[PDB]
Amino acid sequence: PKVLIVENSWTMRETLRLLLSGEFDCTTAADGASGLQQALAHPPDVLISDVNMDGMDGYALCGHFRSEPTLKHIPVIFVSGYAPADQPVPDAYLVKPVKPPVLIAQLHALLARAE
Repeated sequence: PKVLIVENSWTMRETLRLLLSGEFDCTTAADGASGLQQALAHPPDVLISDVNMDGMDGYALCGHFRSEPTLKHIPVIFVSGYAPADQPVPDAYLVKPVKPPVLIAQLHALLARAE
């Protein structure tokens, strides 16, 4: 399964990528804008994103995903330090520090549901 990881911290971005590389094909991006570009080009099976970012925030990124016919179906997982009907919402939300095993299980559940 292709997992797209959007996160401002390079050390954190690198951590998830390596930890998930076992059973997932991970793509990595430093911000929403970059993440969205890569997604449109090759839609991932699931998105992992931070919420409070430097530029575009998690919900706006999710918002773009929900609006793009090509990514609308992609389940989204929010990973943040912090815990309306017309606005976008993630399919799952994990609060840092994230326990690797929990994250993995979440990915599989979401990936299975979307399918």
